[PDB]
Amino acid sequence: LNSTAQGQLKSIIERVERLEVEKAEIMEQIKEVYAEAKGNGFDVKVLKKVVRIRKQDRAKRQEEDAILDLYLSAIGE
Amino acid sequence: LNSTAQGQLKSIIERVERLEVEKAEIMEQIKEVYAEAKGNGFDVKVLKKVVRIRKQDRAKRQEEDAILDLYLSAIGE
Amino acid sequence: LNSTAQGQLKSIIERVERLEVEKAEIMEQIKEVYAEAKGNGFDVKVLKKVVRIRKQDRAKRQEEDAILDLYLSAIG
Amino acid sequence: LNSTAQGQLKSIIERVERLEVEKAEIMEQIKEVYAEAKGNGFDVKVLKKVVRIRKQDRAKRQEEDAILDLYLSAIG
Repeated sequence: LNSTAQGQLKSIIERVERLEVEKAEIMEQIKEVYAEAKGNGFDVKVLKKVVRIRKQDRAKRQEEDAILDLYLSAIGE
Repeated sequence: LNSTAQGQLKSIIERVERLEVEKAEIMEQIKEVYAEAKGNGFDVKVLKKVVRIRKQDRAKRQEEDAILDLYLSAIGE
Repeated sequence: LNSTAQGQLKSIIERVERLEVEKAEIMEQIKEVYAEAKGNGFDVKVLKKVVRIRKQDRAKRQEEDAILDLYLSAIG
Repeated sequence: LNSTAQGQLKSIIERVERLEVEKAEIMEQIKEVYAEAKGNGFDVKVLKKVVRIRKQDRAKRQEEDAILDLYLSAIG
């Protein structure tokens, strides 16, 4: 490669690595939060469920819940 | 639940949501970096490959490369 | 390597590849099944949800649903 | 729903569940195969690497390896 692409390559790699570090840090902090959360007697799986359903559209969520209920009753299961 | 667990639940949820936001932001920034990187004529897949192999132990990496080469030659493929 | 390990390696690789092919077939067929499911006006995502929750223990399922609802009501 | 869609739903669910079971069998067998592979002193990860790279086009594989090496040499 040329000197330009060499320096650009080093730059890109370094910036990406830094961002990955910050990202990893955030992830670890989240894990810490869930750890103390479990440290207060909360169900982490259910908490993650709440987080997952609070990102979804409420209308489509309640829709999928209604359809779900419908399907479960439709088969007797 | 009791008022304590209610407030703690709200707190946990809010903090986790914030951390998720920061995390998402970091991810988006990474995507931006790879976008301008591709904007300079670089192979993003290969870049990700470099990032992935720069996290691994060099000794075990070169090991797996030697073993790989060995296996490929062993079968004529 | 020695010739023995070479032939054995070829064997292993072939075995794994064949199993991977069969796995691919299964996945493709499943894809076709869900396509047939939506072709009759069914929600594929919800169907997958039904399948995934039928793998879980029912008592723990209705339990986790109860805890979920409890928390959601706790925060509105 | 109507009785027809109820029976059809039962059918679909059963079909999907059976396919999932067969898929599980395939995965379990693969697990057994790699266990047999390491039982003869082979690197399972590297074997999986061989399998995964044999799915890719060889020209593009050796090409991506060349670009990789080029970049790594470019940065040492």
